[PDB]
Amino acid sequence: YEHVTRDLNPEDFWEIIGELGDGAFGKVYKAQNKETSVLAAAKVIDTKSEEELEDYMVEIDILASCDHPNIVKLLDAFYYENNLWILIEFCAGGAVDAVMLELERPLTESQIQVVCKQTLDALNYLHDNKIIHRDLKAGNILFTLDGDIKLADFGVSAKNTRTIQRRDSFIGTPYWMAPEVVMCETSKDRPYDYKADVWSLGITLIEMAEIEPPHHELNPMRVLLKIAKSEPPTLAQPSRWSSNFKDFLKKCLEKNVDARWTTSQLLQHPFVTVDSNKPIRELIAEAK
Amino acid sequence: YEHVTRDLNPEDFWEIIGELGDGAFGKVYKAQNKETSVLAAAKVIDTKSEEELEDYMVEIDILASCDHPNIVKLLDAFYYENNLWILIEFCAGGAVDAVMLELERPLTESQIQVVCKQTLDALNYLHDNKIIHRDLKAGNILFTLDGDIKLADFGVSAKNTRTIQRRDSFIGTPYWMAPEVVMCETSKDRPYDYKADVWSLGITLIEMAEIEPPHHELNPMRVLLKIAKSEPPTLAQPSRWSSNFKDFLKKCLEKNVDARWTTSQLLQHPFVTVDSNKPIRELIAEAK
Repeated sequence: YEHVTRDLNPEDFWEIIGELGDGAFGKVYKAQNKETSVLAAAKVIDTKSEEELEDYMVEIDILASCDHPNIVKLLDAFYYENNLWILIEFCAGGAVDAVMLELERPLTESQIQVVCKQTLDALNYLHDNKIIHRDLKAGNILFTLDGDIKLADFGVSAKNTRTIQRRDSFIGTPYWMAPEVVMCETSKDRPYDYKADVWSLGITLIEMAEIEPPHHELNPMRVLLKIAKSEPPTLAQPSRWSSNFKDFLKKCLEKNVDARWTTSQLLQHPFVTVDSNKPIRELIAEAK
Repeated sequence: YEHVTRDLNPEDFWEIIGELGDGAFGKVYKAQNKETSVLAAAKVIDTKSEEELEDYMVEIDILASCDHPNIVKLLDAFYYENNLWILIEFCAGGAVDAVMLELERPLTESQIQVVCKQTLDALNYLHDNKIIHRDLKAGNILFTLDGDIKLADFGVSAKNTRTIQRRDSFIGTPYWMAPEVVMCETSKDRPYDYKADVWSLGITLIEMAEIEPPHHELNPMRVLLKIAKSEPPTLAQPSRWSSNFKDFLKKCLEKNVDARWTTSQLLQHPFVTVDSNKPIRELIAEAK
């Protein structure tokens, strides 16, 4: 494909220094460029066949095509001896949840603020560019040396740019076109589907506030049913948090998908109006 | 792919007897099976490259996978010397508009009734099976020898079955899932997009009533803007048509996509409750 390297052993470019995580597709490794010494996250995915490469080409296309300071960048990809190697830029600090475990406590509200503004910038770009992350959560928000954050894992992301350019395409006079099609109000242009991510951002905020996400204590089999049954979740010890925090959540954690705010609307909120990552530079310095 | 034949000359199977239409992708031919003598519509599409075959694999997949009496069936497909051959079952009568031109008049209301019930059965199957035709119109509704109708041209159709099975797929406990995702109320499950076809059915009905579709007289450049500006179109000489005809249209030709009826709802309408195609067997007998 456009971004995958047929015929070259990637351990002739990149040396494994250790293991990092263990995402259930395969193993993931601390990698280092043999020439430049740039560090990278190496996903080695086993693939039975070559028809299986199509399964991963959306993560690859998303990463290769994204250009934002708060979204991980694709460095390099290889198909060699029935593995796909994906080499993603290496965020030195660790995953936001991996830190809460190391420190045995949740983020403070100012640390939540920085992640939430930085993570929201990410999402807004994605949504302006017709990508839905679809697996947002603390563990796929990553921390740089500099105390910034980069959003990662696009394994189950959706990218509607090719099906919009497919749908839009027509020839001849279109007397039969619906008025909604005519006014570019198909579901691909409309925000409805993209708003899954906003709800998640909500849960990720509570996750970061309380270490673990709502319903963490239930039988896993009951979690889905609980999300249906129950009103949107809230902070457990509400008195700990500001009224901006609590208001922000109400705009993310809203079941009437229409009522729920877009990212564009959300950037205008008083909770996310911050411009200094000191809070983080501190958290990450204490985890070193 | 699953349904295309690499390496065999299709004129060793199928003989060209004449030309039929001339769809702006290529030429289309009266074909006849050299062995069985079954007639077929042969689409010969020129293709510069092989990456271009992916462009047509949705028409092919739609036809191969559909099994309904009122949707044309795929007989055979071939890639040979930079052409795709698509061989579709041959509806002997002609296209519904091609008949109105031959006879120089529109269909009567009873002839419109049969097409509308038959065509609606088609659509309902499609929508139950997550396909949107997206180019419904008189000219892609075809007539058999027996005075039935089969719906054709899936060139710009959409099939959401693979992206629903892609989206639905998840692993681990999903604490972060939106409630709409959880209740299977993504845009792929919801009827909104599929309802483009219902509006079109509306215009196809007026087309069949008046020979040519609303706004046929305007500069083609103004048609889209007119569809936006204007209330939904109506029958020109309303006194000609029954109140069922007129009511049916109001349920198809409705700009508030929500208000507009599904096919499922529409099958329950008194306009479509017919069970004899005599009206058609007559129309097609007069065009022979």
